Amino acid sequence: SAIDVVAEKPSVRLTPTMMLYDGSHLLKSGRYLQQELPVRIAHRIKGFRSLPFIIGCNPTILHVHELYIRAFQKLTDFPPIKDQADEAQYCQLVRQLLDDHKDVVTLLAEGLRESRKHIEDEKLVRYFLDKTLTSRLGIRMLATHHLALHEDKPDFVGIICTRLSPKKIIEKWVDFARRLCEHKYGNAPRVRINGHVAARFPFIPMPLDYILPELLKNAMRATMESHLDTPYNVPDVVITIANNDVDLIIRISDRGGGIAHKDLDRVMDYHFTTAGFGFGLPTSRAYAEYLGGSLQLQSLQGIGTDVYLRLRHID
Amino acid sequence: SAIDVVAEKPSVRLTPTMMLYDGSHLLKSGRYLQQELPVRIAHRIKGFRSLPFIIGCNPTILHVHELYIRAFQKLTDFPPIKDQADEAQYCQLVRQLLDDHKDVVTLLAEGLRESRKHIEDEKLVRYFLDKTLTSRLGIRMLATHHLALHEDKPDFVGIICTRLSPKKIIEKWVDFARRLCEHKYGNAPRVRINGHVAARFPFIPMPLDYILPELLKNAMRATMESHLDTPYNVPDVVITIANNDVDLIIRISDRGGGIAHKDLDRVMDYHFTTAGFGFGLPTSRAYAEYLGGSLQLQSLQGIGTDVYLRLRHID
Ligand SMILES: Nc1ncnc2c1ncn2[C@@H]1O[C@H](COP(=O)(O)OP(=O)(O)O)[C@@H](O)[C@H]1O
Ligand SMILES: Nc1ncnc2c1ncn2[C@@H]1O[C@H](COP(=O)(O)OP(=O)(O)O)[C@@H](O)[C@H]1O
Ligand SMILES: COc1c(F)c(F)cc(-c2c(C(=O)O)sc3cc(F)ccc23)c1F
Ligand SMILES: COc1c(F)c(F)cc(-c2c(C(=O)O)sc3cc(F)ccc23)c1F
Ligand SMILES: [K+]
Ligand SMILES: [K+]
Ligand SMILES: [Mg+2]
Ligand SMILES: [Mg+2]
Repeated sequence: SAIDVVAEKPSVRLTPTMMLYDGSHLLKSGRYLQQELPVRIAHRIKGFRSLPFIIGCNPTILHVHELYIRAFQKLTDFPPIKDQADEAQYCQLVRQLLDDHKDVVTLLAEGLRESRKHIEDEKLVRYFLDKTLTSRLGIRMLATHHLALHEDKPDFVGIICTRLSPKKIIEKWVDFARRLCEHKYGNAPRVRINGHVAARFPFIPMPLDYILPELLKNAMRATMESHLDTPYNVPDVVITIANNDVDLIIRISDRGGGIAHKDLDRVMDYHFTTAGFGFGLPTSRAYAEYLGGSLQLQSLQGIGTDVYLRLRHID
Repeated sequence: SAIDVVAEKPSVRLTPTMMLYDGSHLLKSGRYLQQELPVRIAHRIKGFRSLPFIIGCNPTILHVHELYIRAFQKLTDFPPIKDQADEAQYCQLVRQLLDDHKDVVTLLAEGLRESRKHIEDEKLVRYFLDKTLTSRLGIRMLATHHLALHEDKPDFVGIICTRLSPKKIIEKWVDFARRLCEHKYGNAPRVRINGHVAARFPFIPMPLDYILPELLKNAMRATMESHLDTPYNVPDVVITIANNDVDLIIRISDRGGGIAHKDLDRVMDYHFTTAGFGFGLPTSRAYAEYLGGSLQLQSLQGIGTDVYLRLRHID
């Protein structure tokens, strides 16, 4: 019954600009998390109680539901943070929860894959995954930021990098994606980065750390699958960075044949794949829209695809 | 898995005009029911599988869900009707199902009453009850009509009365409602019937048999509750019948104080009551709209309420 009571509370949202602005600040941050996390968690548990019956009964969905109830119990059992010793122990609980739930997206994807087909309105699944995954991103950002306030890392204020270079973060994920792709196909497309390659601004890397490898793996696979006769010489994937006062734009352009007309209306659905998870595109778009940006696709059937990632700047 | 297969089939709808138009017709009717009933039932079972998890888990909701699966099993186990002896036994199954499920509305109302409060979007409950109760009405009409084709009742073709008198059916339910009301309050309002009191036309009485006592019990209770100082002399409930080529209109006008402005936006919700079931108004409106008509309310706060029941004629 505690879930219904806590879910009726508002929810004080923290904007990345508020996050940017002795150890007294650690106690105020700890107390904010103590009051905020159970409220966000209770809304998500209410979302699990509302899922279509045949889906809620799935053993994997039930397991994630139990994990989330257990997380609510541990957080609500923690006594109010009064001093530094209390805040240090609360950090341990936050680390444990971050670790215990690192594979939640995989569990949700597999628990929903077959059960999803036995319901009358599949759009409930899109709403549920969008709400759950974006709240999970927001929760993981608040939790990781609080922990990182205990570090003395240059160019960082918690998880906010004060001098983020989009070129360097893109390069980090290009090297990761090229290695996965070379392991499966024997080669990977070269990536050229152009535009505002020297841009540097305050930014939270965490959402880029999910979106970028997802969009890079897609562009590289499409390129390899459409050039099977010449895997040793495939067209480059071209990334353009456009930086302005309102937003950061990253366009990832490939020559991997495009997204077919018959598939275009389904690529943004969870579980849809032409391979195998089918989560990269709908999750990337939900994450981007949650942070005030967008993910837009331009398909040139027979040639390739342009993917546009737009993320807002920190005021 | 048989439910998902049968739910993908279309559904041949029977219009009351088709119903109006040796015993060969009994075998054709039996075979129609044999193919039609499991299709309608499979869609309703899919609706139960899609209900919010906390509702689907309710013991009473689970019981109705089990009853409906068992009904699907018995109907799908029945071998194809080839002769008169097969059709006679199928009639026994239809009587048993009509009897086993006579209290379904009560079970659904009580299984949904508390569980309803623990979900994020209560409008799913309105859609579910509207879809389930109207399909149940349609199924009970098809089943009762087939059985009544075995009777030789004057002025009837199955459940279709060829010379239905709205005044006589209104009077039948006025006597029933006045008795319930006199038992609780010591008196009941007199009912005057005016308008097309001599009208006679082909019509199916069954939906009037649900709607009329529901609207009569409401008008009588409102009248008694707003005249507690003079229960021996309360204003009459006035019913007007308007018959034309397109529809039959029955207006039930009372002087029971009206429906308050603060309640008006909730009276059409299932479970809403100022007493105690809270199903009479939303069920009556779902039934009327299902048959091509409507139920409209006009409230005169401080004076009384006019309820307008409109039902289409049989072409
Ligand atoms: N750059 C791209 N070029 C061509 N097709 C693409 C591209 N990105 C995505 N797609 C198509 O969209 C589908 C869904 O992508 P995604 O959600 O990442 O799932 P997955 O990668 O598991 O298939 C892919 O299977 C593929 O058919
Ligand atoms: N004729 C009427 N006059 C005044 N109030 C009415 C009338 N009919 C219905 N109501 C109001 O609408 C509510 C809902 O009616 P209904 O769905 O029949 O449920 P119940 O009869 O169980 O209360 C009633 O409790 C009452 O407040
Ligand atoms: C989708 O919303 C929920 C939720 F309902 C929940 F019960 C737990 C978590 C959650 C983590 C995660 O699912 O990955 S990590 C983490 C770190 C914390 F300190 C507190 C909570 C969490 C969450 F996101
Ligand atoms: C809401 O739709 C359903 C349903 F899913 C179901 F399983 C059974 C019935 C049902 C009756 C009832 O619920 O009252 S009576 C009856 C007589 C029959 F011959 C065949 C079926 C029924 C029904 F309506
Ligand atoms: K997809
Ligand atoms: K009501
Ligand atoms: Mg992908
Ligand atoms: Mg009533």
